[PDB]
Amino acid sequence: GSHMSHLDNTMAIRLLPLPVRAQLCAHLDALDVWQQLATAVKLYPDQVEQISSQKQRGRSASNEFLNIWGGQYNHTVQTLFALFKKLKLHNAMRLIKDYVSEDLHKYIPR
Repeated sequence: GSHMSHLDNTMAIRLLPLPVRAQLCAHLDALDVWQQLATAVKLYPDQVEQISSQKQRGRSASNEFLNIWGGQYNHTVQTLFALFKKLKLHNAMRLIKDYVSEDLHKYIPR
């Protein structure tokens, strides 16, 4: 699954407040699965280097990741949703649900 014809339109990541995204990046950082994100969307190893080195300085790899995948190529929170579905991170989902379309109102508990 890679093609969807983009039959949907969500708020561009560029709009997503960075200071807010830091909450999720920090969270997933503890899971130590940052590499499962970059590779999941297929990225050049040259870009991964910039992230790895940054993490060495008490930082979050996910933070830098978003700065690249969400600033140079631009995207939407839509694709980000189905992304977490990889490791079945129900937590990460509800973490950034108030930012996606209301069409998500179905899986949410109660």
